[PDB]
Amino acid sequence: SKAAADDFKEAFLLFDRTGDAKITASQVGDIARALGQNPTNAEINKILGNPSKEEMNAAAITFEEFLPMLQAAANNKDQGTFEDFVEGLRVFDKEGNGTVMGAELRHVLATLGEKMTEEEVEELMKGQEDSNGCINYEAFVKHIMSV
Amino acid sequence: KLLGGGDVDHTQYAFGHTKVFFKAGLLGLLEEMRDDKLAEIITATQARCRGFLMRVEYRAMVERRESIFCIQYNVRSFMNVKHWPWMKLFFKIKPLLK
Amino acid sequence: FDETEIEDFKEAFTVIDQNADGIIDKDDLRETFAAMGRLNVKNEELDAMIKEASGPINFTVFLTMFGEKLKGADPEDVIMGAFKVLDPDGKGSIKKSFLEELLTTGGGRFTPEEIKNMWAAFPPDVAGNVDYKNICYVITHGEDA
Amino acid sequence: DAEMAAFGEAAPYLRKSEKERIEAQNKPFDAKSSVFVVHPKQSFVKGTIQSKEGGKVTVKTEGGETLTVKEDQVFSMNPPKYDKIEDMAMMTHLHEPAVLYNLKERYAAWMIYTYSGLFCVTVNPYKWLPVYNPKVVLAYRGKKRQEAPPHIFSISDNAYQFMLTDRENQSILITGESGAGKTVNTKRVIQYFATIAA
Repeated sequence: SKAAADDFKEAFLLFDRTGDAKITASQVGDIARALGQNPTNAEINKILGNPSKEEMNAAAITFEEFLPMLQAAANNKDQGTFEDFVEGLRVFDKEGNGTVMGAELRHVLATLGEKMTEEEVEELMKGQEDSNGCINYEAFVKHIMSV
Repeated sequence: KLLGGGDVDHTQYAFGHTKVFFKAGLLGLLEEMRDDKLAEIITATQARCRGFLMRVEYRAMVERRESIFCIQYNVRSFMNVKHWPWMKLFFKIKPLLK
Repeated sequence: FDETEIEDFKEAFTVIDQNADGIIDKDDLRETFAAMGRLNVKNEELDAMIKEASGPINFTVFLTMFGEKLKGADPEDVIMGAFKVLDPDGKGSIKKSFLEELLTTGGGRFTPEEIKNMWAAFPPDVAGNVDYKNICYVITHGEDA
Repeated sequence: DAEMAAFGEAAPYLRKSEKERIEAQNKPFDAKSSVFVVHPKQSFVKGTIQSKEGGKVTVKTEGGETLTVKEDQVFSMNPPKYDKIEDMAMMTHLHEPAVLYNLKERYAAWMIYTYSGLFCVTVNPYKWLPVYNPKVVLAYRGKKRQEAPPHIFSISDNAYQFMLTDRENQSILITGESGAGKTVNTKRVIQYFATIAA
């Protein structure tokens, strides 16, 4: 709205590697996340196809399409409730203390639903899981929602 | 051990000596609804992660910024120099020094 | 330029300036080469070294000429710093294909053709990216050790 | 394969080669179309669903026949993963046909012992088999029924086991029609006891 945030246009100049002021359709998922929006990858996929937009063939962009797609994704930020994120992992391990065994969270984050690479899974556990093999998800989900 | 993972109803099944037992078709129905409900819950929780994941990549890319250059230029020198009389000289000579 | 590297160039300037007056002339170049074993050093080689300067080779003219040729010169401790960050678990020499991919995909200075020239006198291990350390030696002091 | 040695010679009548299996479980399957169906002459034969009359069904046959039968004259067919299942009760398709069919298939392959829950189904070979083989007897000795293929000595040994393990008495109930050949089993069970604990 501007509140006209012109820093979204300045961040589009940091993600366009050619400097022509266009951003390919394959970068739009990760740049919506870097502007403070977490649409799921199936949602980013649907919307695209919904608009008869094929992410399979070469794509370019213009700021005039990327701005309204970020504004259509911005209504879905009401789905980011931290009660359900901590209660999900609280149902994932027994006893009254928030600890996932290391390999349980790593294999679930790579193979269940939207596949996260094991390189990204190791980069998200690095520091929050110590050598006991127990990830405290009270501080883990706190630090994941700090970015 | 496998069933350890998944955002699945750990109820709906039951194990025994030769096999597991599984519901469908109601409990089957339940789960399904549930399934969608995690994509939500999940799909949204994935994103941030994804987001966040790359957000750390930028902090690294950036750090790296110069250490590369340093490495970059630094090599180039050598490729040029190593063939220079004066530099070979310095080289054989560099040792006699203290 | 760190100060010990500038003191190394001051010691090399004193070993080539055998008249000890502070200016390396063509006679100093020829008598330093003859004391290293070069009995056949041509006058055209001495004239090509003097043709790289606009004036007499005093200590600051020798430092500015070496500065302008070594604008990416890196000491061995900072090259081993960067190679310890590339091998952050320590000890192991890093893979050949990992250094080829990371040189190219990060920077234009790491483009391939240049990577074939890196493997070409920096031998296999060095080229490959497995050993480590011998390349830091030959980047600070050239030729085979 | 590796396991089977004890039997070795009997093996083929107890279990199938590890690829015979593999070649059977890992094969093409079309669930939505493949089915079992009612049949006026033969009880239940298999077929492929052709069309759908809204509550009638037309199916091709395995022999080549086309019948339009009710919706509930039609029964699903287990994925190939359940070919000659040791325990039909592990099937995900608890029908009438699937049971008939499982027994039948592992018989045409000369396997007379197939379990159906707790039961130990036994089919009259009508010929001779290395099953009562003096090697087998040992083989089945000290083995839970999950450590070995469907067989009577399984039942018979487990009883024994269980007997000493739980400190409870046991029983074996053999039953079938006049020609099913129970005496034979009964006797055979008996020898078993006598041997393994005399």
